[PDB]
Amino acid sequence: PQISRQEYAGLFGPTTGDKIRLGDTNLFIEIEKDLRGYGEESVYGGGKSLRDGMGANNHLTRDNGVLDLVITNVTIVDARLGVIKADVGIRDGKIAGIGKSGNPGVMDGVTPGLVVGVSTDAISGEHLILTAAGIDTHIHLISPQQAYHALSNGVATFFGGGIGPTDGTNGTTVTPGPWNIRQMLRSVEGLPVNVGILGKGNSYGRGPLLEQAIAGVVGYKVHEDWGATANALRHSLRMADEMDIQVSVHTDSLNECGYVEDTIDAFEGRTIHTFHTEGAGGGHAPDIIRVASQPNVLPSSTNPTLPYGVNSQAELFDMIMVCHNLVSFAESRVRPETIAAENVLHDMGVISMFSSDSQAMGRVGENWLRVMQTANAMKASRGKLPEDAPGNDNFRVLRYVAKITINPAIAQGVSHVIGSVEVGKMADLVLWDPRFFGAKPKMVIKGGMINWAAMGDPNASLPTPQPVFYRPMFGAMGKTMQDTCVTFVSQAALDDGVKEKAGLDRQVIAVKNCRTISKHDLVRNDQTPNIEVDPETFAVKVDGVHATCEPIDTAAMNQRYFFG
Amino acid sequence: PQISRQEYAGLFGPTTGDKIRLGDTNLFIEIEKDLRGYGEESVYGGGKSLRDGMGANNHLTRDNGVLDLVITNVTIVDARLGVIKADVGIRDGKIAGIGKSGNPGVMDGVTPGLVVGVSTDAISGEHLILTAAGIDTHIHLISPQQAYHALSNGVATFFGGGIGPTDGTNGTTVTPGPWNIRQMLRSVEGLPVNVGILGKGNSYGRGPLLEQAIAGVVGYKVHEDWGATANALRHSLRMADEMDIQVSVHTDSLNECGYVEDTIDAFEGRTIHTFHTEGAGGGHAPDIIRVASQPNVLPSSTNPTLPYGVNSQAELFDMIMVCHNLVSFAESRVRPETIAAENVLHDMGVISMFSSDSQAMGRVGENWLRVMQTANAMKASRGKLPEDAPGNDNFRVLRYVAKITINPAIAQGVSHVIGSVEVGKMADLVLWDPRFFGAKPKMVIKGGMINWAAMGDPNASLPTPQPVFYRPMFGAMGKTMQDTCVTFVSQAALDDGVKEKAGLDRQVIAVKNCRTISKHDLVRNDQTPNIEVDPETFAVKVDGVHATCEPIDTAAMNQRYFFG
Amino acid sequence: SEQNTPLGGCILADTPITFNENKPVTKVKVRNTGDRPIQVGSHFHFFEVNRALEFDRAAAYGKRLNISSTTAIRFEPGDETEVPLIPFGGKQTLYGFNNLVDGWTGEGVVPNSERPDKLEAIRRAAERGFKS
Amino acid sequence: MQLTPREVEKLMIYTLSDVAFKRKARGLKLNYPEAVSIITVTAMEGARDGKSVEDVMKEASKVLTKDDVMDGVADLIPNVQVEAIFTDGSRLVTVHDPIK
Amino acid sequence: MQLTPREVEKLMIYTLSDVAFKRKARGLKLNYPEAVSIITVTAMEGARDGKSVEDVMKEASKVLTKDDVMDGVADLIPNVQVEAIFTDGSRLVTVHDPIK
Amino acid sequence: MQLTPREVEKLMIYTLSDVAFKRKARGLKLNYPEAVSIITVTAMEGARDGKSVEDVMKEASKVLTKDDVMDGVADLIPNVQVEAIFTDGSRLVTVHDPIK
Ligand code: NI
Ligand code: NI
Ligand code: NI
Ligand code: NI
Repeated sequence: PQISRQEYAGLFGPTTGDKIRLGDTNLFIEIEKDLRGYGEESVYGGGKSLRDGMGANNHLTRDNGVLDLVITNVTIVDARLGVIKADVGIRDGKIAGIGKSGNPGVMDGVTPGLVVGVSTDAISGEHLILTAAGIDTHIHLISPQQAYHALSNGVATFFGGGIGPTDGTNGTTVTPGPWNIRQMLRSVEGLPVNVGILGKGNSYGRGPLLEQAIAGVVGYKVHEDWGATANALRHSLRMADEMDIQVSVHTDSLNECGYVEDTIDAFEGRTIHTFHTEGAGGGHAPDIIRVASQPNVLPSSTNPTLPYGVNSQAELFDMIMVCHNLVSFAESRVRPETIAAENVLHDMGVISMFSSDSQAMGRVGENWLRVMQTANAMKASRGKLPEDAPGNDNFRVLRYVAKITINPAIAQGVSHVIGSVEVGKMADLVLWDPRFFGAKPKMVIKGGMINWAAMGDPNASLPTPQPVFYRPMFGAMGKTMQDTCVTFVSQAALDDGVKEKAGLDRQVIAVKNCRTISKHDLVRNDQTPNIEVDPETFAVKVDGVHATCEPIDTAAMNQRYFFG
Repeated sequence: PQISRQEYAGLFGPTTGDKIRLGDTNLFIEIEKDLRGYGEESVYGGGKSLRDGMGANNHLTRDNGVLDLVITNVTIVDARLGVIKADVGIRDGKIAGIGKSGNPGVMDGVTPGLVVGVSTDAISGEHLILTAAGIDTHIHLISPQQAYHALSNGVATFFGGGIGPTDGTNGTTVTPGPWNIRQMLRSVEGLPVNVGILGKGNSYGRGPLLEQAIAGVVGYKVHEDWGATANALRHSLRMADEMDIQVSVHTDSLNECGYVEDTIDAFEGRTIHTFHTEGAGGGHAPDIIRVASQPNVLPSSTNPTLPYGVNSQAELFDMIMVCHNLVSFAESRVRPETIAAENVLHDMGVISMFSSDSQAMGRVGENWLRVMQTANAMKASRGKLPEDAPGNDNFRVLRYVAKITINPAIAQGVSHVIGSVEVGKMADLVLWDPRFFGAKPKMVIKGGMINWAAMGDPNASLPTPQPVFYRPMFGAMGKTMQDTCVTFVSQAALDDGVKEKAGLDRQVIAVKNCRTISKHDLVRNDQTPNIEVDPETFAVKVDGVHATCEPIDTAAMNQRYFFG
Repeated sequence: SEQNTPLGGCILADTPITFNENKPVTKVKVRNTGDRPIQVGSHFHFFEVNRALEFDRAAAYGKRLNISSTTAIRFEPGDETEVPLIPFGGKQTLYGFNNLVDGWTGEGVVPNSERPDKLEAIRRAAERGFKS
Repeated sequence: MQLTPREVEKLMIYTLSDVAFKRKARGLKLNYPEAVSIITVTAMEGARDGKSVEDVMKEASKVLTKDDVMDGVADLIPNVQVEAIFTDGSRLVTVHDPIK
Repeated sequence: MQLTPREVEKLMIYTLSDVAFKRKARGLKLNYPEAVSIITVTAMEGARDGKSVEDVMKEASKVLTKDDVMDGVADLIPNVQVEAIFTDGSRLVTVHDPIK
Repeated sequence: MQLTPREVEKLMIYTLSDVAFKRKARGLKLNYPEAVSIITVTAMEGARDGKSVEDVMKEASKVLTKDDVMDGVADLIPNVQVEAIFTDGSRLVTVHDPIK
């Protein structure tokens, strides 16, 4: 038979050629591909297709590869797969398939591995967007409660450091030494997010670095506050290459031991992650932004400058002046010209990642929000990216998504296990209502279980009655919370028995592929142009073109959606 | 000497012949028996009887059978013991005795096993009612927080299924497959209630059923949503009989593969638990209620139809129409005639259990409330049950109590360990103030420790100062929460080492006696009459007598007591 | 357009969706002979529907309703409706339902004869009470 | 007062609606949370006042207009659901398309 | 503001009594939680106002009558206790038979 | 309403400031928590009202005086900080020496 699109959509959601508005933004995504045929559509319910002997197989044991979970008729927004409509399948807390789910007994075209059976539960994705969960590379471990704010914006992995609210943690992403690291590994067992910890890089010999490596860190953080010296850099990077771990940097803002060019030379063409690349959050003043030209630099921005708004200068000024309990350090630190420039460079694919800088100038619960907010402000100011397709904003959206998903993963050497909706990966997933995209998710799926969700009255006759607020779920409960969460570590540590030694019940996974990567390995954000900054007026030129845009008055996904 | 009743009561509470009003209801209970003599009354306090060498033994070590806890001068409302006044004693998280407590050195008539000593703590039951904790057989594992709402109405055992807020869980009490089961077993370790999990019954061979059995389920749930076929039934029940586990059913509402009579024949005289037996919550329309005539059927109702009120039709209509995102399915699903009938049949002892259907049309924190509300509406409409005694409502009350206590237990094969205040049973107990009976308990005693309680300002100079709200206690803390909580499983699973394999710290107890039971084994609710439903007007006849009552305007234990 | 779409809204293309196009269609006449409503879904094995439905049962062997996935057809008491039927796909292996087949429902290889397991099925329907 | 989890949870509603009612009275156009608050409490208060589910439903579907809300909020609130405590007990109230 | 657990807990009281005072002013007869709220806050506010324990006690034992409450609520509230912060410190206030 | 941890947390502020504003209107001199509440909500409400960070800052630095507070409270409140939701997003507002 023949059915109208409108009727089809109502049953099954949007198909190839259909367009979806991402909130109250002016971004419109379009479905590129529909992997789940027509006429044999898998839906859970009374009188529906995923019933016994019909869409569901009723004779196969689980060891035949029957699924543990299926997400049906869902729109996948992923930086590597693009914008597709598919069934998604989970087995052993891993993504087994993307395609057409059902029962091959009674159905043509069931994707191998997507057999629904006796073992299978179901999620109805018809009117939903599925993303990879975000990854926040710049976490200060000041407060355990950050995790909750994060899960509530669709972030489920933390990279950083600290030891609670010490003055060192308030300023840097460091967990200093074998004792503090051990302690912190043990603590995070109580958190419903994945974690990897960073160590203190400012050391003269190998000894003090190696010690922390074996203790379990995934990285070394080089910070001004503890000394952002050439020495620090050099030894940190040399060790890193030895240990297959990452190095992150917060450069010398004062220009004490050098200018940016000297820092660059301290990198010695070695892979490095550069936090708040613009400089409002720290770095060689006015011109740390020039590191975004280099192939060995994996650049990030912290989220308080994105998007650039009318209140942005006022805020930042006042913030530093309290951050550093303080004026010529101030107005040199806080530059309208470079902030605008950061925005543009993002849109170009020259700054490759978003981050929070949690409770050290940024907002742990706003990375997915701000990303979307930025994409939309930038469409307005610049129009369509050249690579956009005329009818849709896919190219753009997808650039931005890479920023909080696959790119962070790649940077910290965990793209093998997390960061994209792809076969063989850990199911660290987020479900969204389009109406709420970026802002307010439906749920978080954390190791194949729902860990976090928007839930109303537990006494009510439905799950939807008011008050609806974010709450832990069963994946967040008991021994499952550890079972479903990863503690990232060094291979050195893994090999030394960190899991036993530290007594960790978390999944313990070795970071890998941190040192052979470059800017060009980054997804949709692989551009290395010439960047020039004017030491007087702080004006930024990118391949000779002035890089600016005007501040926004009104943000999307903002006062409409939030009481906060 | 001689003392007035009124003076006696004030000291010791009510004795044989004294009558107690259960809230703001018109139900009056009467003490049948007083087991704790006169003149040697055991009370805790300064200058009182349970002092060293007097009422308390001071020379016996614990291995002489001295108690760990004593509840004194308490009124026991239990479906097997009736309405008695006694001392209650706990040892090794078990009920050791019901009788007269004290010191046999200095006292006549101390019940063996009720020696109070150096080991003993005390609870003053003088002005209190003691019940068995309720058991909720129809739990959807949508939200972990349900447990708190439950404990707060005197429920401490959950039977059901799910995997958090998936569409399958939102509709059914299923934890599908061995992976999901394992996960869920592990999760519930974090909950302060007893649990047994249900599996997915809709399978063609033995394989897929056996799987889940060994993985640890206590039952199989047959649901329309996954297929409520004859096939499903048949194979589920055959396996059940093999595994000594239970089968619960939510029948085909659409009459797709059959009518009720065909379902009945699919049961094949085999023991079965029938959820929402009336049909508002699901089932063969209009007439699923006829299953309550059969000796092999152990019938239950979900709690939103009990009691029948003036707003009941409006509510239910609208609820389905959203439950199923929807009118001739609606007005056939929602039948005033059968809802009234459900109410009557309850009062007759023809529907044997109350249940919630938690966040899938019923209210997890209202089972004890609604039970009492129903008893009282029914007294009003019908008067005294024929078996009532003229001065009191004991027969009635006790029928109702069986519904949330012993009957659920029997149905799921756990009456050996829980469901009644009887010697040798797990101390899963609730304490109530008569003034608040059914509604707002004082405390919950969970494995011999207080796990949950109404507690005011922890900073205050007493436990009673405002705000008073329900709070976890020490039994709900640490490693004790697992020690004091049971995870019910299959014998198959137990024997296969589920406890080791799954790594459970809970008490792990095999369900037993599920398959040899019938309706007549049920306590105070053992009636199998002829039930007829009119396919036009939906009118119900029970042994030829029209089964109806009129809706209530005003519920007892309701707006007086609750802000909710 | 884009200027008019609500928050989270969809802009749908025009082209209708065509489903089940290849599949051969059998029309059967269905009367509900019971007193209660019967409703049947898209993927149910029509052969094995509620005993009270009277139709050419032989014709529904290996068949489903040629309607939209997830939808259903309602057969009210004492009414007659014509329904389109289509074969199941995949392996044409049907287990469960009312335990009438518990196997292969395909045609097999011989045009202008019936497989004997089909005739068995059909006979068994008849004496289990499934109205034809 | 022996407050149960259901009782405590409902305090959030009361607090957000008080803020919301103050804002609406200043002429502010309401957002999503705020608007949901006002509809929810309207129902709840009706229940307490002794009305029927039917009657409260009407009442709540009429408290807010398109004008009173920020553009688009309607699209965010197709229905509102709350459990309230009626004379005959706790009951679910669905309020259909409340922002007309 | 460095709010301690005792400080935070007291916000529940303030929220329920605001609701309760609104209801009483509509002529609604109060329930148990609501009534307990009003007596509690009366004390608390007295404390803050600088009164004696003795004086607040009187005040709180007089705020609600039998008429102002739902039949039976009295039986549910024999006494109310709260800790309040008096000029000389935190002190327990018992209010004896407040619904006369 | 899908309330996030940040949204829920802010209800505490609203509840304490309502109490605080009632007290100030009785002529009570405010304490530390109360005073911090009033400054915080002033900012927050400004944000919502559509003002600039600059403008709200002024507003909040002027709501309370030395007279309106208990002796010494000033010394306890050198600055107040809150994150509010401005038209352009969430922003930190520092309010310098608010009790003048
Ligand atoms: Ni930094
Ligand atoms: Ni930082
Ligand atoms: Ni059901
Ligand atoms: Ni159910």
